[PDB]
Amino acid sequence: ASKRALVILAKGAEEMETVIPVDVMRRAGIKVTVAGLAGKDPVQCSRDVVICPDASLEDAKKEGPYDVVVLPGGNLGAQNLSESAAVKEILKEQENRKGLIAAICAGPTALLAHEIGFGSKVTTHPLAKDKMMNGGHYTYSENRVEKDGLILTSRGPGTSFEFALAIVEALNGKEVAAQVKAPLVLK
Amino acid sequence: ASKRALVILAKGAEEMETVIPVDVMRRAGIKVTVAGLAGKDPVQCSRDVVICPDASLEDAKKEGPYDVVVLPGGNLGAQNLSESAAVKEILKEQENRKGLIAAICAGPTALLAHEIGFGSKVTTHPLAKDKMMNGGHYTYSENRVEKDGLILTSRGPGTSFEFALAIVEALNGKEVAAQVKAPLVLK
Repeated sequence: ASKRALVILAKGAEEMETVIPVDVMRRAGIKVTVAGLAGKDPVQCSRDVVICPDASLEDAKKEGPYDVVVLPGGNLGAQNLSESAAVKEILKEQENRKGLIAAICAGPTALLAHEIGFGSKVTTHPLAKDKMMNGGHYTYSENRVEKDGLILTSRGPGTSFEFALAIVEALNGKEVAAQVKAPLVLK
Repeated sequence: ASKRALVILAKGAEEMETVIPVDVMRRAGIKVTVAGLAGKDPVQCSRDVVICPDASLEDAKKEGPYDVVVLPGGNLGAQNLSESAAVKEILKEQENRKGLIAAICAGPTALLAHEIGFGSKVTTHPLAKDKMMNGGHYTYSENRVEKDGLILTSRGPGTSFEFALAIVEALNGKEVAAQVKAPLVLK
C-alpha cells in the first residue's frame, strides 16, 4: 500500500520548498495531499508563485492519518503554521501516533511553537537558528538534512531535493530513493 | 532599470523547473511574468501541482519585450510549447532582437520545433537528447548548464538552481548571482 503525505501550504510559504517535496514524493509513488491552511483557495507564496491546493487542511485532516506531515519554510509561511491551532492538533496527533514529521528552512520553528519533538537534533535555515533554539529545547545541527528518529529537518531551498529524498527513503526505502534520484540530474 | 523575464507555462510543465527559476529570478530583482500558454486559467503541471499564471501569454506578449524568455521542461509541457504558433512567434522575435532564450530539460526541444538557435551548443535532459539532435542542427553538450551566446540550456530538475543562477548572471551579473545564491544553502 502506498504511503501518504500531507503538505501544509500557508500564505508566504517558500514555493520551492513546497513544490520540490511534492513533486519528488509523487515521483516516489507517495500519495501527496497539498492542503491549504486557510481553506481551498489559491495560496500566494513568498515569491508570488500562486499554488492551488488539492484540499483545505480541514478536509485533508479527515482523510488521514498520513505517513508524513511536511512543513515548508518561508518565514511568513512558517509563522502562519506556528499560529494555527489546526496545525498544532495535526502535529500533536502525528507525534502521538509515532508518525514522521518533516520540516525545512523556517518550517522547523513551527515545531517549536507547537512544542513538538523537544530533545531532538534539528537543523534550520541559518537565519532561523536563533528562533528555533530559544529555550534550548533542541540540539542544533548544521547537516544539510538532519533526521533524529521521527523528526526530519533541513535548511533551505538548496537542500530541498536532499530533504525530499530523505523523506522518500524514510517511507519507501533506499532503493526507491535512488531510483527517483537518478532521473533528476542532481550533482 | 529592472530586467524582465517571461516564463511560459503549459499543461504538463515540470513544476520544479517552473518554480525554481521564477523564485530565483524574483530574488534577483527581475520582474518575472508567469504566462499561461492556454490562457489565464490555472495550469496542471506534470506532477499535478497547480499553478495560477500571472497572465495569459496573449496578454503578456503585449507587455514585452523581455530580457529573457524561459521554457521549462516536462515532456508534455515541452510538446505543448513546440506545437504553439504563439510560442513560435515569441521565440522568433526574441531571437531577432538578440534577446536571451533559456530552456531546461525537454524545454530545448521546443527550440528545435521552432527552428531557434541552430548552430548552438545545447544540453537537454539525457532522455531528450535524441529528440533534440534530430537533424544535427545543434551540437550536444553534457554540461549541467550550457550557454552559447543567447541560447542557454540545462538538463533537469536537479540543475534548475544552476540554470536559474546562470540566467541571473547573464542579466544582472556575477555579483548579484553570488548574493542571491548564498541564502539558498546550495552545496
